[PDB]
Amino acid sequence: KRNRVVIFISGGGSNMEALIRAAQAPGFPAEIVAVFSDKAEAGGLAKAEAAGIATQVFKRKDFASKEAHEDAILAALDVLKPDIICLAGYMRLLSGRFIAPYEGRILNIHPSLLPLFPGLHTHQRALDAGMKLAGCTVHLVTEDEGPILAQAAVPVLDGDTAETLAARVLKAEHRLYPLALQKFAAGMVLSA
Amino acid sequence: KRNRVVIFISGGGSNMEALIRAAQAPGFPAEIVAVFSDKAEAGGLAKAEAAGIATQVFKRKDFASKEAHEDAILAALDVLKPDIICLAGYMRLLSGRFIAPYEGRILNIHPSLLPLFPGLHTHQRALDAGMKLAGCTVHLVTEDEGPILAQAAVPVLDGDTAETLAARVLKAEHRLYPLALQKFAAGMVLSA
Ligand SMILES: [Cl-]
Ligand SMILES: [Cl-]
Repeated sequence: KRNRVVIFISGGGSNMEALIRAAQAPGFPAEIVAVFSDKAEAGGLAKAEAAGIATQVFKRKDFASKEAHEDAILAALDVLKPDIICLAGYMRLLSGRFIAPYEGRILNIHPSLLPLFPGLHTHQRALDAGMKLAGCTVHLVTEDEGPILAQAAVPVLDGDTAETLAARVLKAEHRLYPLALQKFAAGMVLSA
Repeated sequence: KRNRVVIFISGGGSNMEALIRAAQAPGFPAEIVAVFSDKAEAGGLAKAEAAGIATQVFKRKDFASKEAHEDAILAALDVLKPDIICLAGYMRLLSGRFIAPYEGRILNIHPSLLPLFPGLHTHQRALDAGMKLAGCTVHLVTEDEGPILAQAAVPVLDGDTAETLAARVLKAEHRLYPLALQKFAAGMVLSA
């Protein structure tokens, strides 16, 4: 029996779609049972629907408080019985209270080499620090910053912008998230 | 005409020896003209001598002040006419005054992914932060921390110690320093 995964998104769902694609393979140890979003306009939803994955939207504005919003989400999760929850560009902070029932089972991808640049603008920040490598991190989300599960590095090239660098790191995220999920559920880069 | 390089060491000279080895190749754009040490017991000296490189020791204890020590070193450098100075485990801080005549021409290797862990115990620190990649950085030394020139990353494996990790990063340093010197003088790693 494969691990049941629910992916959360708020935007275009690039990493969500990478997870859905990797999970189609024979013997992959997880299946994607739903994609949840806090935004109806999130481009990832249409992508999930086209690949035949159930989708659910819970808008914050539709509840009287953040707790009522997390409560609706938890009740909805419970009917799906996920084993693993993957955040893939979800833009809301999870309370400790939300995390508790899924302690140790919530993963997140972040486009820096944590603990560097744990907040926003990670690619510009790498360029501003003059770094020659950058990358991404999958970690557990904890009751900021649970245990790192996996990391990937790519070169920063002469002449990169935040946009060119982000696009390269994103190829790496597409490969890293499935690998971390595979490891969870079941040489060197030189830049000069 | 090749770039003339003087390497500084205080210890066994592993990276010094990597630079000396890379420079033997036809068409390599640098030659190693001397190795300087602040310690007569530095194991790198014997290695330099066996490869036919002139060596010089200036002990701090033999001068009345740090300035007189840097003064002797600068005068000695001047007779060798280096174009590039490489620090390879040299354990003394260079004053701005020492750096000025070689501004932009002094390189250093550090066994972390700067700006992470810029001081000591870099491998233990990476393990304590739970990182899955670690590596090394060649940077310019400035009148801590000049512009990064090159970086390399290697995986941190399940079960690494500071010692196993240091040894892996050291293979990467051996490859990184020559590459940075080559660039100066003239895809991705996933870990889960
Ligand atoms: Cl950015
Ligand atoms: Cl260490």
